[PDB]
Amino acid sequence: GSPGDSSWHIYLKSGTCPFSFSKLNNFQKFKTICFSTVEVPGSCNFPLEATWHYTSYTIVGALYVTWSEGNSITGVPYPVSGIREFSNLVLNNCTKY
Amino acid sequence: GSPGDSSWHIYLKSGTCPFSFSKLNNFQKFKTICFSTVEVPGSCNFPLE
Ligand SMILES: *[C@@H]1O[C@H](CO)[C@@H](O[C@@H]2O[C@H](CO)[C@@H](O[C@@H]3O[C@H](CO[C@H]4O[C@H](CO)[C@@H](O)[C@H](O)[C@@H]4O)[C@@H](O)[C@H](O[C@H]4O[C@H](CO[C@H]5O[C@H](CO)[C@@H](O)[C@H](O)[C@@H]5O)[C@@H](O)[C@H](O[C@H]5O[C@H](CO)[C@@H](O)[C@H](O)[C@@H]5O)[C@@H]4O)[C@@H]3O)[C@H](O)[C@H]2NC(C)=O)[C@H](O)[C@H]1NC(C)=O
Ligand SMILES: *[C@@H]1O[C@H](CO)[C@@H](O[C@@H]2O[C@H](CO)[C@@H](O[C@@H]3O[C@H](CO[C@H]4O[C@H](CO[C@H]5O[C@H](CO)[C@@H](O)[C@H](O)[C@@H]5O)[C@@H](O)[C@H](O[C@H]5O[C@H](CO)[C@@H](O)[C@H](O)[C@@H]5O)[C@@H]4O)[C@@H](O)[C@H](O[C@H]4O[C@H](CO)[C@@H](O)[C@H](O)[C@@H]4O)[C@@H]3O)[C@H](O)[C@H]2NC(C)=O)[C@H](O)[C@H]1NC(C)=O
Repeated sequence: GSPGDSSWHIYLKSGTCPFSFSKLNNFQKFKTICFSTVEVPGSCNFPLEATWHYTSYTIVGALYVTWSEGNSITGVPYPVSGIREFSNLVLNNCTKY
Repeated sequence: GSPGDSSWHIYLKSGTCPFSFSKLNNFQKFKTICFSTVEVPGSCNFPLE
């Protein structure tokens, strides 16, 4: 209720996967992913960290992710609703196509 | 008491860390290390033989 969590900072680290958690929403393409929160064979992971005012670090948990190369499943920045074919185009000055 | 360990040889191997256990005493620089003898996520290891 009262936000006593102001002192503790908890965030994700960088694991061994060949991508990043914050850049999965970009237009990245895969075949299957199947995230999980328990250990399974053949799967990279992102550790979790907890700290008090950036003095002493400790590891708390992890997130386990699998994947397989493909061209079927694509991430999206945010869920646009009400359309039938996701596309966008901005003209006449610099963009990132 | 009597050194019966004369036959058995036990030593460390080379793991997956990008350094060595016998050369950690040299002038090597880090930020934190925090050795442990139990499994924790995101950590290399030295086997025993
Ligand atoms: C390659 O070329 C093709 C050429 O066909 C491109 O496809 C066309 O792309 C156009 C541009 O998007 C489509 O036109 C409209 O796009 C609008 C996008 O919104 C932005 O732009 C408008 C422009 O005024 C702006 O106001 C708005 O704020 C946004 O900035 C859409 O909103 C719009 O949808 C509306 O119109 C359609 C069509 O209805 C029209 O025609 C009817 C007759 O068939 C007529 O009775 C209507 O009065 C109207 O004149 C309509 O279906 C939509 O309905 C919405 O609401 C209902 C609920 O009532 C909902 O159920 C439904 O799902 C909709 O949400 C809405 O009123 C236009 O789509 C154009 O439609 C595209 N044509 C085709 C065939 O796809 C293509 O993009 C190009 N590709 C590339 C890569 O460039
Ligand atoms: C380089 O690229 C950039 C891309 O970022 C581009 O920037 C665009 O610039 C154009 C103009 O040059 C901008 O278009 C303007 O849009 C104005 C309207 O925006 C207001 O109104 C929105 C809703 O309109 C209501 O009312 C109308 C009727 O008036 C109605 O039809 C609508 O349905 C609706 O009910 C409103 O949503 C919007 O707020 C958005 O943004 C805020 C943040 O600011 C956000 O918090 C909101 O949630 C929301 O997303 C805003 O309040 C419009 O008034 C304006 O018109 C003037 O210019 C035209 C010429 O263009 C004149 O003819 C006219 O007389 C006015 O003087 C103009 O059309 C556009 O928004 C910019 N951004 C994008 C992404 O396109 C640059 O132009 C490019 N070029 C250069 C050189 O930089």
